[PDB]
Amino acid sequence: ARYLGPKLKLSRREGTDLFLKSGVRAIDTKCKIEQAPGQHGARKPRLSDYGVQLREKQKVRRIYGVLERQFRNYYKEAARLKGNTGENLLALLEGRLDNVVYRMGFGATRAEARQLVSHKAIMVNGRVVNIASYQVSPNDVVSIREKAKKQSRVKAALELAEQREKPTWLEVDAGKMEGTFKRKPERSDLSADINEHLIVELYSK
Amino acid sequence: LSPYLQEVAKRRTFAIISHPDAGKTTITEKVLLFGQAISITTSVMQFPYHDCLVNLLDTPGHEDFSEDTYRTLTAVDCCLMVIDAAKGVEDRTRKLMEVTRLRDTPILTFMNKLDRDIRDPMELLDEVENELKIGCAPITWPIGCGKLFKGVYHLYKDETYLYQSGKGHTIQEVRIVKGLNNPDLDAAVGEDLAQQLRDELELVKGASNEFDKELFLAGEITPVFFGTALGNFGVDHMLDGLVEWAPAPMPRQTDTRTVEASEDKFTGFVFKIQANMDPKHRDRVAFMRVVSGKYEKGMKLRQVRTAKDVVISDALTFMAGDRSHVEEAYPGDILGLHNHGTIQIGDTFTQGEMMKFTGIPNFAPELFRRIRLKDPLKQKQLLKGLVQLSEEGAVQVFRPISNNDLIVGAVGVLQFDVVVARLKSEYNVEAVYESVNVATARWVECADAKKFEEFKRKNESQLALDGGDNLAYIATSMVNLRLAQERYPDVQFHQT
Amino acid sequence: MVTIRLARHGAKKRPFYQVVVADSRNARNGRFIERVGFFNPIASEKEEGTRLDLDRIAHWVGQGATISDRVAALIKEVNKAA
Amino acid sequence: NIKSAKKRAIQSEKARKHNASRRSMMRTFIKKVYAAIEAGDKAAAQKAFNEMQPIVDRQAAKGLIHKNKAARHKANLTAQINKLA
RNA sequence: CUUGCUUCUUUGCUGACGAGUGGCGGACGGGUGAGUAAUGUCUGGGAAACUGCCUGAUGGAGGGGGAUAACUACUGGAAACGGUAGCUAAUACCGCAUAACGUCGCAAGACCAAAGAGGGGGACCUUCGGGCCUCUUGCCAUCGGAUGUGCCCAGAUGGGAUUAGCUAGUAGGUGGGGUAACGGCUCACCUAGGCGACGAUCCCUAGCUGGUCUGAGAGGAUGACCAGCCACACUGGAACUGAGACACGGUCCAGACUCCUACGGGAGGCAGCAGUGGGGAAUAUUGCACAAUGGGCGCAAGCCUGAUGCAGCCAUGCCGCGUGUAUGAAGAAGGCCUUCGGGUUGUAAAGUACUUUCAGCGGGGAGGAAGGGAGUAAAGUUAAUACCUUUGCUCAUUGACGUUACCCGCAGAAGAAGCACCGGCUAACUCCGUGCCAGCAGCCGCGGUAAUACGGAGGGUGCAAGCGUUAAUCGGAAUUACUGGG
Ligand SMILES: Nc1nc2c(ncn2[C@@H]2O[C@H](COP(=O)(O)OP(=O)(O)CP(=O)(O)O)[C@@H](O)[C@H]2O)c(=O)[nH]1
Repeated sequence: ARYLGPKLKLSRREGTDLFLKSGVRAIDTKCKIEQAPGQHGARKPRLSDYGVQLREKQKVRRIYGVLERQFRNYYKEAARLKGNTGENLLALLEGRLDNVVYRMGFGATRAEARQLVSHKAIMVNGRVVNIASYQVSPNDVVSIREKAKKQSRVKAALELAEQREKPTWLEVDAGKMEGTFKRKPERSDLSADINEHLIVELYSK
Repeated sequence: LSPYLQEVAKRRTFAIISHPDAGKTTITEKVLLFGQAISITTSVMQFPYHDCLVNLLDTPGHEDFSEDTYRTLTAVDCCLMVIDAAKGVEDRTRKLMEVTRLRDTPILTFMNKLDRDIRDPMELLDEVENELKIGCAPITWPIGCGKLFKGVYHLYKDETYLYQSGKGHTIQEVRIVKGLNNPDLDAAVGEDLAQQLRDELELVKGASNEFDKELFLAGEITPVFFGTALGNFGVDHMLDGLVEWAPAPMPRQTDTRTVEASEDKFTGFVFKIQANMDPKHRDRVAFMRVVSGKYEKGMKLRQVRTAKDVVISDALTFMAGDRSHVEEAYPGDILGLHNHGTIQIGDTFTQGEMMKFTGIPNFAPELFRRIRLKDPLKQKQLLKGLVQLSEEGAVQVFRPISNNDLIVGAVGVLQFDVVVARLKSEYNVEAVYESVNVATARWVECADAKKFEEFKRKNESQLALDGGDNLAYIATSMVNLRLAQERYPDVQFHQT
Repeated sequence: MVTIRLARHGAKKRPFYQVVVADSRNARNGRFIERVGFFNPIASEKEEGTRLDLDRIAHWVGQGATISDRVAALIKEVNKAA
Repeated sequence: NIKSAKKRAIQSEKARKHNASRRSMMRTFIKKVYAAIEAGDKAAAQKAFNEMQPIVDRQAAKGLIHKNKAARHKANLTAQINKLA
């Protein structure tokens, strides 16, 4: 299910920083970004329409860590909702529990947040959840149980939370590690760079 | 004085072992008469007998055969020997005594074929006591030589019986004369022949010993018995000796200690997987050692070597050879169960004692010719049904990698058993034989990890799957086995 | 003979009974006249545990429907003064 | 088939004479009245109808006749005997 | 002989209970779609009907008789399985009395039935068999309600015209018989009608439907699992019991196939659950229990249930989780390429610091459990504080799953990642080896000594406990055009 491989090769493959190597350290410049995705990375591709559709889809997926059948299920869930499909798809991607744990700063990277959810530490509404694909309902409160609270791995990785944008749609206590979920995020708030329209183009055919 | 142990004492074991062409089948068919109930099968007769219930267990008697009896003489406490006078003490009997001296079984012998010519009795007893180095104590001796054998004269019973001819079909009784020095017996038999018989009985009293009870258990002085198997006479006196001489069924050795016949945790492990006759099903067999513990109908056995709680409620009893209904019994009997490719030979059973016995005799056979699949449609009956026969002690099927030319394993010579067994409900391929040379002992070996992997790597075209997913190596010559020993396969060795 | 009885719907290790009026010769999950109410035995204390319309049940009592033991226990659960 | 519930077979054998024999004598009485229809004697027809009426009503009572067959017999036979008379 | 300690023959006198008579169920539950093109199914109406078990109302339930099994004595057969001669009971059978809004009839008139059992007891009466009083339950007759079933009509429900005539109980009518009931359903007579180009008769195929898949919709294939109906129970025919069968685990006869025989004759029908042979590419365990539901019987307790509730196997389909995370440049070793400068594999691996989902082990531990049994109290019932119904209340409790879901603790990254593709369609590049050969390929198409196509290596791409191929349906295909072509 999980990739567990070259998480920094994917950032060179898409060119943009996928935040898979976020970590305690800052922007690395230790892998020759944008100029070497692989062995023949010096070639300039033709980069057609289906090409940029597939690159955009795999970019959003390796940001969010969602497999293809699971993302197609998210697209099928977002297609039957109201409004428009592109906002609803990214809202369902943000509604994952491990993404909420990542936005709270409870872990440096996304795989660390998925491991923290999976190892019976993340608890929402007094009920412990192991599945990282937990659809977070609005008006919930997420925290860490007392038997797994602050064994230093949440601690220094919380300092990275002092360097992030700290978005509006969720609030962390940062004294007892008790987060608070709020209303759904607007499209003009989440990372301002990814394109949902190419994903709609790919899953429309 | 509980009746449980009192009928533990009423369960005894005599299988039968003998020479080829000795008369196992005739004497078992005639003991079927005595309770109101060549050679390719095994059969178990429980009995409807009056006094006790003493089981039988047949076996094919040859040198290429009888790998059954190397592991089912371990099952049986006692021993019946059948020796002909024309055959005498031969290499078959020496091999069977090499088997029976290892466990000290009580032995009662039965000289057969009293219709044909038989040598002098003292010469035969000296042949036994010389070529076996084991003494004996005779009780009777019949009349004269040739066809003149018409009587039996007991010593420790003092009973004189006569014989009538042509009684092989019906059960008939001959009248009884009590006295030993009766002149009317001399008139009915013949005076000079009876005087020669009395002189031979005096030579018995002057040149032999008496009977023992504590040394009978070890089997030092093994008693003999006389009579024919066809004349319906000589085996009728065997039953009293079967009642009076044979003890309780002995404890058997485990890895910890001997388990007695008064305990629990049923020790019924499988001895033979028999050459199965197939009406519609296999069931494979389960001949067992349930000497310890009285059965239950809804008992749940425990497979020790796989350590699983297996619910087995169906158990066949061998009443007069026919596989009878679902019946529980008294301990000291041999069952038959319903398995589907799960239980091999020697798989132990307890209710929690996770230990093993000291059995598992019979390893390896010469390599005969092949399977080449005449009428090549529906190969699956030999890809299953002979691999079904591969769990037996006689047949171990070898699968080479090239997916043709599958070797039938035989430890004996006569593979006509499998050829006749290829004409059953789930057996329809012929596979007529020829001459193909594959030499000897595909010596089975499965080494420890990280070291047999390179051994699979270097000569990957020189392996062969076995019955039970084994890979011995491949045996075409002795020089290849010398190269295999030179290759140094350090192994946690199990022979299989 | 008509009767009011449970139907045993739901998933494996997740029972969900259907109290229903049906003929006795029909199957459990078979043909029925009409359904009235339901019962969930694994329903812990929450917003809804058991719905049961007593008007149609009284109508079938007025017609001659034999009430089983579980349906009579549900009638004694839905008590007129409690 | 070997079954403990074979008793309903031979007991139905115990039925298939006796009840049917009653049906037998029933219909012969009916046929007797038809003889009167072939006779033309209205008094004998009335006597035969009065002879057959209580036994056919008893056979309608004992479950053999379903009280509409015997009603049909009484109906059309009464119609014949008062059309003749 | 420890004289009330133990041994022990009779004894239905009790609790109960093989076999037998009888009542009910066996027509439900379960399996398959062989047959069937309308005798079937669906949609919608209708009368000339039935309806045990459920229930409402109104009455009766009186008085007698004869057989029989089981049981005895003899006897036939190997068995299966009886026969002869006696005895006995019933809620089994059969008369007699008696009826009404019931049946027939225009009416007068005629006819039609049963069965009693179990619990408790005051007075009286006991030939001491018990009547008698009360309660519960069962029976008969009628009117009904509901349920299910039977019957009729219209429409709809595949192809073939290289199937154009079909029909003689055929079409209608009268009369008799028959069906719970209309009915050529069946017989006697009379006439020549009846169907049909808006497909009659014949052939092939097919269970039908709600539904499933696909499709924006209209449509197309399918209808396997869930559910309703129909048909079938090795093949065909036939009746009986029973309210309901012209009958899966009922009967007989005729035929095919296995088995026994003492050869006189019998037993059998897995298109039940399991399991086997054969077929085929292809499909499971000869498992646990009535713990819960439902069905059958019984007042009830209790009994059966291969339906069911589960357990085992199969990645067959869907879903989720993990196989680590953070840091870590000498940008190490090895592989590949090279313009031999260097790049790639590659934060990948090694090292360091944490963590352990799921597996292994050791302990707690719900819920699926309602009921039912014993005892007590109160209210009904009745002469009755006795019996019985109902409701609180006290006690002992009822789990195959189950070494349960779930929770806690131990240890160690420790046990857990593969499959296809890389010329275009369509996501991704080189090197080496042959050389229109070996070979690949869904289409266009490559390989003829510089192959981004074959094989191998490196790298990348895509999907993920699944990945490719094959087989089928729909869309794209407005290339069957009614929407929507000439
Ligand atoms: N007349 C006579 N013939 C006998 C007697 N015993 C055996 N036979 C004959 O000897 C032969 C032995 O036959 P069988 O019973 O099959 O021998 P077996 O001992 O079973 C053979 P194996 O040892 O291989 O199991 C037969 O031909 C049989 O008729 C006997 O007492 N009398």
